[PDB]
Amino acid sequence: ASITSVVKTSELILKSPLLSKIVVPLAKTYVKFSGYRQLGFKMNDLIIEETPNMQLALRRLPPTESYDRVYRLIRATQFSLSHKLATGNDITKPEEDDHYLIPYILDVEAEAFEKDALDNLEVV
Amino acid sequence: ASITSVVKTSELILKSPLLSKIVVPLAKTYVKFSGYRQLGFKMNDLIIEETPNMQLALRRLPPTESYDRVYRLIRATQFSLSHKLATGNDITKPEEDDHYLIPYILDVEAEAFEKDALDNLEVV
Amino acid sequence: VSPKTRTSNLKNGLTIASESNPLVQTATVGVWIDAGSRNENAYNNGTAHFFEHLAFKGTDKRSQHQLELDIENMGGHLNAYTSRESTVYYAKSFKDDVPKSVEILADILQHSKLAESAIDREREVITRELEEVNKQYEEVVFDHLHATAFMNQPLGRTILGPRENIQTITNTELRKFITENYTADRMVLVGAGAVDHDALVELAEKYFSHLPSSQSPVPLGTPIPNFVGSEVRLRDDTMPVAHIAIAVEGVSWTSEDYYTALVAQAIIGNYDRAVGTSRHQGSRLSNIVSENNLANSFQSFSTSYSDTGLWGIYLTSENTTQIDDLVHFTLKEWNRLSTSVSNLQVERAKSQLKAGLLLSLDGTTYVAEDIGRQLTTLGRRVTPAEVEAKLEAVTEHDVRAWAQKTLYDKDIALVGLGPIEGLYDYNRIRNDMSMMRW
Amino acid sequence: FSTAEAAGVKVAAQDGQSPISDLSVVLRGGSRYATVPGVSHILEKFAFQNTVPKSALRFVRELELFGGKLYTHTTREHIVLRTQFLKQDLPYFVDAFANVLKETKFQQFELTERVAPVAELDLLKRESDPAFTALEAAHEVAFRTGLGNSVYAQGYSPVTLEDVKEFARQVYAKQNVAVVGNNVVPADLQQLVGTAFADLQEGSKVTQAGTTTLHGGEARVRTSTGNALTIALPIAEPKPVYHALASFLGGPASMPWSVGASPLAQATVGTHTSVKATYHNYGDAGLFAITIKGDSPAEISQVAHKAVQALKDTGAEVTEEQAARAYAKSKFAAAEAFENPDSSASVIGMELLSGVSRIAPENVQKFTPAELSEAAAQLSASAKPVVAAVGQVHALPFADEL
Amino acid sequence: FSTAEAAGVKVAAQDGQSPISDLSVVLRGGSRYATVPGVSHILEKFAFQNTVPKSALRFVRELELFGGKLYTHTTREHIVLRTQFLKQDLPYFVDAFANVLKETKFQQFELTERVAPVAELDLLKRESDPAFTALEAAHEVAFRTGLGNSVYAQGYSPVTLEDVKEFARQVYAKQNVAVVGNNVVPADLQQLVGTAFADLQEGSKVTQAGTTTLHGGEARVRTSTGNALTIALPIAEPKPVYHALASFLGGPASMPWSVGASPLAQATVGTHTSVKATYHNYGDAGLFAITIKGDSPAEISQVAHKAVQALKDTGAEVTEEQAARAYAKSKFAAAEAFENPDSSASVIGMELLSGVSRIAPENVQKFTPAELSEAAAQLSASAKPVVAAVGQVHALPFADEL
Repeated sequence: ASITSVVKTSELILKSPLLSKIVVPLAKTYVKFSGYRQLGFKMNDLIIEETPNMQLALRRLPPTESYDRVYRLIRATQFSLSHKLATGNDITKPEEDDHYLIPYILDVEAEAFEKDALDNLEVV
Repeated sequence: ASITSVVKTSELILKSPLLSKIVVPLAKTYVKFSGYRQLGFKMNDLIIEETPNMQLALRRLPPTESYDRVYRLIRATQFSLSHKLATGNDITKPEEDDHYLIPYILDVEAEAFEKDALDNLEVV
Repeated sequence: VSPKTRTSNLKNGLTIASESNPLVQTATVGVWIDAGSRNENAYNNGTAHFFEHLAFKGTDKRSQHQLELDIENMGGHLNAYTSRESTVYYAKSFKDDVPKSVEILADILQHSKLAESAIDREREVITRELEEVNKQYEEVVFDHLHATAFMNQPLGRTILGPRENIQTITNTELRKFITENYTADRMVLVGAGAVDHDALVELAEKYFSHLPSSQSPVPLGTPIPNFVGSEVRLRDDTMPVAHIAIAVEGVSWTSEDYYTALVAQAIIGNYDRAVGTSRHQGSRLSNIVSENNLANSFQSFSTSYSDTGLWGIYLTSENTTQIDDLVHFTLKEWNRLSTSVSNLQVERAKSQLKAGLLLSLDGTTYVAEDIGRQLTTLGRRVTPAEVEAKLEAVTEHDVRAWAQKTLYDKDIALVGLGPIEGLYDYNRIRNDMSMMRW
Repeated sequence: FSTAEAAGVKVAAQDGQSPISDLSVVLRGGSRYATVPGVSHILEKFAFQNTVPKSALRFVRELELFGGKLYTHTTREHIVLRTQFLKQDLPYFVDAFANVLKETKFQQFELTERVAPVAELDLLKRESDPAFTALEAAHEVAFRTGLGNSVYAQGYSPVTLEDVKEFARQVYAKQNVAVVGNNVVPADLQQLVGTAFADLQEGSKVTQAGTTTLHGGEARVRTSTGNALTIALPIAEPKPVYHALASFLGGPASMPWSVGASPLAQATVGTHTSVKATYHNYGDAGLFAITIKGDSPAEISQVAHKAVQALKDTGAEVTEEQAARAYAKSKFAAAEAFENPDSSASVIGMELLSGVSRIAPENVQKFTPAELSEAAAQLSASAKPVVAAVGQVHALPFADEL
Repeated sequence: FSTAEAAGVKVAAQDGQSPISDLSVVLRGGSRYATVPGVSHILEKFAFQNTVPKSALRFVRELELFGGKLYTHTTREHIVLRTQFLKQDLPYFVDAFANVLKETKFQQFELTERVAPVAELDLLKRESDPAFTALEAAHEVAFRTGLGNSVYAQGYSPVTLEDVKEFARQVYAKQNVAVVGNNVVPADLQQLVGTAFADLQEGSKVTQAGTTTLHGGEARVRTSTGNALTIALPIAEPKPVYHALASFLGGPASMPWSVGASPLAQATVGTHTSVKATYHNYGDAGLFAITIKGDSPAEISQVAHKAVQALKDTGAEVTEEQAARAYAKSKFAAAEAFENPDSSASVIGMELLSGVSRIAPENVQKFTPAELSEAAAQLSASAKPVVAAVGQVHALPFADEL
């Protein structure tokens, strides 16, 4: 699935009062049991990067965000190989789990999908 | 064999009156029957080039000599694949068969052999 | 809706054609001649270009210096060019300097000295031109392209001619050339901008009335070329940019497929990495090339002559290890003109061309060039309404039929210049002119 | 060009009889106003990038369906954005300009990947001509800042997204925008601009940081790609006589395979060199330049001496014939400038944005030999001569040699 | 140093009590004599390449067995080739110099692969310091040719093998060669040089093409690698008082973590900038320079104003204390210059080749406050001031501002 799809569907849910009342608590629990925060990751660190679109989005990250992401990946890799969890300041707090990459990939995808549409335009 | 050895041995023969009297006529017949001149080659075009020393010597050729060598190789390759011989001005005349590469390879080898000797020096 | 092109004739058979524009203050008047290098044989090849030099070297009345002064005093400029099938001599001036400029043009064309001293002087100037075109890579490529495509035929000859001819061109053969070719029935006096047609016709009656008529007056733009699939490789490893042209035999001015070929050309289109908009163009080749950095530029062309043409593409690239990809993807986009194109690409290209054919004519010189070209190739100026109708008549299925007989599995003429080690041999290029999957 | 006003924006249009319209937005945002070096060039290259209503990609695809073309350039005085289209497609192009001025996104990735690389290729292409470089260097010496700022973005001074965003906040405002329509019905344009540009900020007039100051000197740009030399004379009081003088001195041939009868043209005889006199009016100061290019530094040096001699000789005496020749060449130059869409737009742009009435080509003043010789005399006797050498600079002349 | 003559070659040697000798060949072949830009740098880099008796490789391997070292450099006046070795190894080093001067092979491959790349790295290392660049640019403006020629080979002006071979034919000649031996027995050196350099050509004295001419002006070198500014004043009549003035004005601190009590040092207070006054005597002309480097163009500008003021203030008054401090700092500078083997060689080299008798540090003249103030007054009121700006040149001062 494209990030675009995921973001659009999520926004439909967040609009509907009933839907949000059910989904938002479930999603928060899911994220807690997922346990990626216990390795010091942010959610966006987990997104598959081996695609032209994602490689382009990563190149557009501000250098600072890019350097910090590298450190989080290396740190998580070190926790993984040691079979340890993050402690203290290494644990990602909910307020630190920011969607730093989502705006970049949404722009990359917006252009790519517009290109696909316009490649199929028919003069009327 | 190194070009150095070939040149040195040849010079020993050319020095000796008796030796030169026998060898020079034989060498000239050999070269005539060799028939490399009938493909528009100069003798030095035939020397094996796939060694560090010879690659260095070729890089030191003046640009004009280098461009002319390329043409002779391409022209000879074309005669070879067509099973034709050179005619007219394409045939290398004896006076055109100059040792354009020998001085360069002799200098490359002189340094290489001096380096080998000096790597084995013993302080007395 | 542009003002109507007025056309009159003289008794000798000189055409006068004019398009007035009361919004401008300048006027381009000139003489378009249906004659060029193609009219030479092998012995006098270069004569037409030689004459162009001597036309500005002085006449029976004005010397070279007087000529210079007369034009300086007028305020505008004179210009000339000789091609394979067309010669042009024009004058851009102020509105009220038009009678002076017509008079000067009439003088240099009819009454040129061609003095042995001037022939001898230019013979060196032209010799130096042979060793300086070498720098204009596009021109080098296209001149070799004609030489090979029309191998040993008049269209295959260069305009400058061989070194040998330059040394042996006499005033006799110069005079003979311009007497045989520069005849009234082959000439069009053109005015664009601030010109009155009736005034221009009077000036033509005053200055161009004693022009010879040819013995056998054929219509304007009257011509057999036998295309040769072939290649010229001018490898130069010291150049950073490779220049490659690939062409097939194209269409003449009066072909029924003239507009079909223009639409096909617009489907591939042009590309230039230095232009900001080029990365967003609709053309499939443009997308492939820009995304993969395969080229600095490409330019599709459809060049027409009286009886043949060349249709193809000119590529420039610094990407020396992916020349193979560039050529591969280019020829695969040509394949799709035969196999895949539908109303989607065709209607898009027609939209783009309907405007493009009108946009091109944006100054008095461009308008004069358009009138002059059309009158000397078609015998008439085609109105925008007629052009709009001919474009509208092109269907996807005309394009497919045209590409299937003109491009698909056909011989190409190929010229490569520069670091072209990566350009494969003729067979592998020509094998991309078809698709085994189709 | 009927000058009018539509919702605070100055609109000039001239109807014609052609299927082709040119619509130009002229912005008071040229390099003399550049906050940061090269920012005007970058802003020009940022036109028709992503806007909020329409992406760069969508714009280009739709432009191709109209068969329209886009032309942009930067001067010392203006940024000019010109579209060329079929007459009937006017509303689309007005709306596209409105989107650019009101709603350009200005994204960091556009600057890094799209805008800055295109700006860099633009400059490298111009610099391939050493005469361009020489004339640019001469403005830099003569004015230092303002008119002396580089027109083009260079690598040594990087323009940031914040620089461009700030400059655009000033420039993209009702006070700095003029709309020029060639072959556009004037009443129709006013109606469209009035609806499309209504919500554009009013802003304030952009100004040159500091007064224009004149300086003499030398620039020695060492290149390996050709040789040129500019001899410039800064003018404190720009006067129209310098146009006549530029065209008189001349330099290019009016005829193929010729030298020309102009004094500067006759200075190049025996050499493969070309020469061009130009005069640049910038309202509050001017520049009179003579640029010489060639492959031989020795020949350039030779021509340079003859060029300054020619100017001195003109200061002595002009003939009536020569004065008439200057009037004719100057009237022609004025006419063709008003015809060429790029220059046309900026001429009327100046009239709208500043208040300098255009001099119609048919109203170009005839200067007597007295007035021309007096003009050349002032220039030969200038206290602040500028010389910019490009190429093998060790072999080109110096100011004190000339 | 006992000056003598051995087979037509001037030899100066001073015996000492140390195990280490320094033998230097000083050649009248510096860049003021260069025939082509950069040849004297290339000739310097060609020393100890392949000779007919001994390859470059063999020389280096044998130098290592003696534990000797090789030092070469180029100035505006000289090429200096210096070897440092144990005293007893003298005959080897004399013979090595003889091989270089008489039988250097000068092969195209050495130029392409060995000499030119080393010359290029040499220059790039020097230019890492913007102050080097500024002072080089200042000489170029001030003198144009001769002393104005670049010392170092640059990419834009390629030196060919024929250029270097021709220059070497002139330079490597008895008339242009001086031998200087530090801690070498003078009688032993004369005997060795007399046998080794006997078959060297006599040749003729190399001369500067053209007389030294002084010019004022500006150079503006755009680098992205730091900022510097030189304020130079050409001197038509070189006088020893300028050494005293250079030392007085000073600029570097004479103690760690401090600013210094010199007028130019006190001009840097509140800034991370450094400053250095320098005087260059070239016999027939001189250059007095003040170079300022720093990371801030604004701070450099600030110091540059204070620096010019300091010079003007000096032209007004110097106290007796200040004049004595100048004598002390100048005597010291002289002493350490005569000690450093690198500068020592060129000092005696100038006495041997030209004839400018050296001034012993103990004989350095004491200048009164009157003489110092007069010297500074003559500089503040110069008609030909040179200013070379390096770095963000748009933000550095101009000559007319100073």
